[PDB]
Amino acid sequence: TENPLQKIDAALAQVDTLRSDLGAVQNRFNSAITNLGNTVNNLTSARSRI
Amino acid sequence: LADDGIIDNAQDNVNATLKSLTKQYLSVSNSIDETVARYKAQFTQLDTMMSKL
Repeated sequence: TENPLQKIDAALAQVDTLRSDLGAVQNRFNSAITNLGNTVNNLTSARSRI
Repeated sequence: LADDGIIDNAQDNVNATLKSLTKQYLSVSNSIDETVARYKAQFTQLDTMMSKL
């Protein structure tokens, strides 16, 4: 199997897309965590206020 | 290390986020103070009405 340059390009593209997926998952659970924290603090503020 | 750097923007966003959270903490603190004031006023009312009885 010749033409290793395109395979190196594919490998670096794989590295880049793994980085992109890692960041996507990172911000995904960051959004989930901030949403659940907002829910928790809103619930406790409503319970203490009333 | 410059302003455009990822670390400097990171710490700028960190301080902005913690200042917004400090504003939220102030809001929660004043709500806590008002609720505690109400509860303590009613507790003093309970103490007075138990002293009368």
